[PDB]
Amino acid sequence: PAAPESFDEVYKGRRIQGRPAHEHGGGYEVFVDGVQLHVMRNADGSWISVVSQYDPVPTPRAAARAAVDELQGAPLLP
Amino acid sequence: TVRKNQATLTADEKRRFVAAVLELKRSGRYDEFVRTHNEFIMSDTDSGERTGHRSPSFLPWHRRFLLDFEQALQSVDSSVTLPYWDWSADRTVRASLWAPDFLGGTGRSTDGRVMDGPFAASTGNWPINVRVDSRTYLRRSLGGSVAELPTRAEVESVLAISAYDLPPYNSASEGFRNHLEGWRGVNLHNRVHVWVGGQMATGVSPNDPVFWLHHAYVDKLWAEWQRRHPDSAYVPTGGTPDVVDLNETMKPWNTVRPADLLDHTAYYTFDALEHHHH
Ligand SMILES: [Cu+2]
Ligand SMILES: [Cu+2]
Repeated sequence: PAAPESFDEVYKGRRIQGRPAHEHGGGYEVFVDGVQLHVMRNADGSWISVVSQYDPVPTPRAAARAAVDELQGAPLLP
Repeated sequence: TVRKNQATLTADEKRRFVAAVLELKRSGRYDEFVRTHNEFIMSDTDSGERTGHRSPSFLPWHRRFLLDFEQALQSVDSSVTLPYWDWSADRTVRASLWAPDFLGGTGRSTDGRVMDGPFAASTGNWPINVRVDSRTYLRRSLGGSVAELPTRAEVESVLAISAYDLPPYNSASEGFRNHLEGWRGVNLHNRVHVWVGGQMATGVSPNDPVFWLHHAYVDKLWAEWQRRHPDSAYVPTGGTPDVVDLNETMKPWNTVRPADLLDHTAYYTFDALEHHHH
């Protein structure tokens, strides 16, 4: 499958970024305020992440936004 | 070893389970289970090597992980066994599971912090150490991100599926394993993680002790499936790249195969498990 497009935006006050590229070897990378958020693509082309692991979302940007939603302001840890 | 429905524990059994879990936390042993789980759920991938999740070995892998945890609990209090949470039956926030004498309740709405029970951060007895963000307090949002826990009718519809698993042996599969895991269909295991919320909905989900009770019920459902389908068994049985075949060993232990874990009775029984019937 094609790699998703990169993105860069401020969402709920935090900078979220995505780009094509202990954990699998990532084909796509997401960052929240510069700290990497581990994300993974599912067979059906949806995504999850460590911060929201059991609830598929359609895109890496959706996973970034879901992570920022759940973090409620907390810094991510590498 | 009899694994009991959580709702049926006596007050003394609840006390002894809680105390053993808090001692595994105090001694540093608990957190290494969280870390192992995190490592596998971040590594198991639909297009490559997959052992603990998204694959046929999801069920034997979690069976051996829960045995390692129960053995650690028995090393503290030999009387303790892992209880299970039948979320089809005990499906509201008022269930005794969530009382302050057992796991404590939901998180408060501002920051999702659990405020009562033995695992509340205010106790000083449940630091969240293995984590993905700065917060070090247990969080939950019961029923917050998804409305309802699975029902028994939904569980029965999954137990009725005859094939243990099916190619391509990942989150896209038809078959029992992937319906129980929940990536396709009505969704059992994944949805329960989402329903609890907080750390339980993340890749460090054993930070919530309810992790073990949920997985012990998922483990029971595998046993129930086997009683419903004595004629049907683990697949695949050989030569499958990236997937653990029946006679291959599983990481991280390497000394056990799915074949060694199909029959739970070599290790424990349940309070109740129907024999095969029609
Ligand atoms: Cu799980
Ligand atoms: Cu029969």
